[PDB]
Amino acid sequence: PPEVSPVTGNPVSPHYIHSSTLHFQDVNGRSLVLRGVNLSGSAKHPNNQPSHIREGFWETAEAGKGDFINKPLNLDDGSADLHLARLKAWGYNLLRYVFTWESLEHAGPKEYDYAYMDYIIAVLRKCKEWGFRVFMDPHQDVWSRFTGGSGAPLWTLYACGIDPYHLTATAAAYLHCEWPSAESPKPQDFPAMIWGTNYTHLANQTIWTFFFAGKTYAPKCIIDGKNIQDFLQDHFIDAVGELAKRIAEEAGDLLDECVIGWDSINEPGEGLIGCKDLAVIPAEQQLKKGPSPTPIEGMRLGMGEAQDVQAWNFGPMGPYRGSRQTIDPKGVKLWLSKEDDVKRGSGKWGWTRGKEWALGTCIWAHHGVWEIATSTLLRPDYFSTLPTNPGHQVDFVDDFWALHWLAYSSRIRLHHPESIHFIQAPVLRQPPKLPESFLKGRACSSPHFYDGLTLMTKHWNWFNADAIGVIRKKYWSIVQAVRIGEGPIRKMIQGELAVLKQDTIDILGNYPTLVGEIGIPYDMDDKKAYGYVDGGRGEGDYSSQQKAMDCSMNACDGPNCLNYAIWNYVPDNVHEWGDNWNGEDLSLWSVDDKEPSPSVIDSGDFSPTLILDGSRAVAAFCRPYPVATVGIPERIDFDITSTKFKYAVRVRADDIANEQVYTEIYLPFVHYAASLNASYSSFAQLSLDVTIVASHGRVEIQGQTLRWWYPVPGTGEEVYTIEVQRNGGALR
Ligand SMILES: COc1cccc(-c2ncc(CN3CCC(O)(CO)CC3)s2)c1
Repeated sequence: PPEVSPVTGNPVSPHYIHSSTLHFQDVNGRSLVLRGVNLSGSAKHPNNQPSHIREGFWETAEAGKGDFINKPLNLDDGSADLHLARLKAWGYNLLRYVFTWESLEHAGPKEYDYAYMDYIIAVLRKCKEWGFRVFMDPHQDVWSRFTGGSGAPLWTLYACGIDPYHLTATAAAYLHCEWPSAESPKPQDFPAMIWGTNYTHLANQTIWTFFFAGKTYAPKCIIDGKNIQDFLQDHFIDAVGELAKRIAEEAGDLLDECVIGWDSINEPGEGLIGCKDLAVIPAEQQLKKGPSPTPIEGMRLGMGEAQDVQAWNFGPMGPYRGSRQTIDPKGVKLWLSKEDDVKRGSGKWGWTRGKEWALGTCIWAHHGVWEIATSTLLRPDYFSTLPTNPGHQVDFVDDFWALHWLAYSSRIRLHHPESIHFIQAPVLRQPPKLPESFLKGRACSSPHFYDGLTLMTKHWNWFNADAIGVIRKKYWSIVQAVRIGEGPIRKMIQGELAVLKQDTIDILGNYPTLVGEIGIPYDMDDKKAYGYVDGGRGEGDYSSQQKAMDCSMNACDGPNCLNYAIWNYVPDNVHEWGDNWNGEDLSLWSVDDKEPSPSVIDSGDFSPTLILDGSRAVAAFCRPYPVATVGIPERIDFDITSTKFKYAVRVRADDIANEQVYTEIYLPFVHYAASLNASYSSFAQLSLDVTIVASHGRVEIQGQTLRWWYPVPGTGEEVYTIEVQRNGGALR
């Protein structure tokens, strides 16, 4: 590709990564593959405040505090060098750095935590040390920690006129700190993945509608002279812009060589935007679990009125209706009273609320959606149209999300001129058509893909379903989407990943695709692998988890050959609480599963304790893959049982191929070492006991690095293959 940047026109650094085609590319044309992890989910909450501890939860945040120092990596006690060494030893060259809006602007509006940004820069320098490519993830989950997840600082809830201490009583949000109640919390009983249902409760339904479409559906909500939409978007964009600016100014050496780009706002909520009927819950809403009130039922609850709501259980094929429970807030209203807005809201944080922003009562009824006197729905399709143009049916992705991404993208490149725009469309949604006025030949599709069944049920079922195919109207009967057996289930999920790749070619353009999140739950079968059930039988047996991860990872192999960042790597993962967030346990490594410099790891002469101890199903996520390829990757296939690894490339006449430009393949010690015994390890070093058969050219192995030289075809294009296998089968 051109030595000049398609964004700037300026010449490119020798470590520039080209993202102008369907694949990442270096300056010498080699097609790059980026595989790593998300680091880390531990940075979603401050120090000494995991999701299940309510003590100190509100008091610190109301004090404007937010101690996120040493999360994800502790730079004080030297633990960071070990974790990074373990990730480089696993063949990973990518990191999705997680940070949240709360950790940057917790003190107050435009009161930024520069000490934490300096910490982030310090961690980013260490990842650069280790040769990791990083792209930043502005992370959030159901808006904020205080609405059940992570992301926004506490004052943003007050910014929308919401009383944070009336959330549980109105069912506007389920929090792990206050489940099933703030009076008698039992966070051990927190249902599986129920936190995600918060997107469909009143708090997230209100805030997200304010965020993306405040000026359209809540024009009466003025704060500091501007609508709540501009107030929340500008503050978040400015906060992320501050971190980008401090990186470019204080440590510009990190841009492009280490920090290659920036992701969009992680998994944004759609609020009530596009709701065709507030009286019902659409059948296309994939996720329903627990008490699931309809929008109007959630609004009536938000006004302190009792409702009898559908209860949903998650069966073997999606949610299904169960109980019908009565939620009785006993008059407690979600909405902040004006007196409390003076003491804790507007007057506490230093903004002025408009005259027509009615407090203490439901803001949507104030816009005529329903009448509080009769509790009768008035405008059921209010969120399906533009009030200013009711003939226009709204689409959340095209009409509102894309507008936000334009504002966000311009601020990123303002401080990171060579930033790659990692575009993360909303969950289970195709990306929109975006102008290349903004993209400028430097972008990557950044969708998330999870085996939804395995994630929601915390089991590796003998069955599975083509969820994407059902969404995209591929089947006359939904039973056609069901697959049974590993073979059919693996081939099916690999076909779902292929549809994510076709969304890039068809909508955005010839840009790479990178699965920003993928993974499997480790606390499967009631934490059986942790010895919690059946008298401890099955402890340390991660066979169920291994096949689940092998499926999702193989789904990115095959003809896809995708880039991805596994979710996640939580350095402080424990069996009792998982990743210390809403009962999820998706981390590859934990201290409870126990029992160094860059060049030393590259030579391969390290203890196998590093690549084995503390890991779970390491055979699944530590896979052989081509780091750089002369040509274009055609197909990747890996089999854990026999360690056989076939790789096919497409080589052309104009591909550059000499002895300093070669195909690089990573062969892990986890599968291909002569032995991983710590006994043998103290006396002898690790080395690849492999058999290589290449259809073309020359090979060479050092440590864990395989090099493959081959001459380009004289005419047209051809396919070269290479096949690696450990001598004698799998390491037993
Ligand atoms: C077959 O089902 C599918 C298919 C494609 C995509 C998805 C999801 N995309 C985002 C999801 C939820 N997110 C929230 C956070 C999470 O808990 C990690 O922290 C898990 C990921 S699912 C599910």
